[PDB]
Amino acid sequence: GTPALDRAKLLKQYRKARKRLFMFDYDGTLTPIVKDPQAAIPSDRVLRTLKTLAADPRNAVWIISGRDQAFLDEWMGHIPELGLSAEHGCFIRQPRSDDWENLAESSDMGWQKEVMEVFQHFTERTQGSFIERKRVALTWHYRRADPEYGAFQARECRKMLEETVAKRWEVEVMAGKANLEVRPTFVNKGFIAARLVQEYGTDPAQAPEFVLCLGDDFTDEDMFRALKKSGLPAGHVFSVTVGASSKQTEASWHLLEPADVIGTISMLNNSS
Ligand SMILES: [Mg+2]
Repeated sequence: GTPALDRAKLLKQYRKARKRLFMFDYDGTLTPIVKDPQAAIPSDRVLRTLKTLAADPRNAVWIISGRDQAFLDEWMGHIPELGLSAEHGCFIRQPRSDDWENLAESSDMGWQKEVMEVFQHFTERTQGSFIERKRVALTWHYRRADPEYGAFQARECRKMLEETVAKRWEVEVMAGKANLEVRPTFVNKGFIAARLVQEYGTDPAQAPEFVLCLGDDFTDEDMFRALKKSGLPAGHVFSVTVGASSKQTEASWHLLEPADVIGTISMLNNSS
């Protein structure tokens, strides 16, 4: 459980900070969960609120989303002051830059060949299993094997990956329900968050003195944890989950709904 975000405490640090960093999850945070996600086009109120926040040059405003580059480009990209992270960190656009960077193509992807060979080995041993490739992640699915024998082989596979591949390459080995996924570390929201803080440089006088980090599910927990280990003074950082007061989280605060998130940002926009 967490306390409701203390708006007085938030506003005071906002007013005191010389530079400020905002990291917003999109779906379920800035905009409500909906039945059809091609729905979830952001309202004019969301866009207006973000436009006003990002217009202050003291502010660095980031939108961090699983949504495709095309989506963010079309519905957010017309506000050039927004930093954008699309497809879970694979494509990044710095604020005020018209220049998307492809992190996949600039990183060492040699790990995919090795992971494929390992997965091929256990696929041969595990009837019912198969490999799924996505553009940056590789997944071995084994839901169709006997659960006991499946988990036996998944333990052996993970061990092989962790001791070989994950030592040589900057990747993470993730266990899902009945699958193993390997993916670059740059796809982890906590990696993204830590990197955004690191980009301010080594000069501690140059670190942002206000950080607001907002998200609604388990993928955002990674950001909250990353910020805890960032070395920033605790009173400068507000990690906020969107959800119930009773929600278990690494965040320090909660806001109940996306409307309350937009309402909080609007307060900051009306600070004058
Ligand atoms: Mg979300």
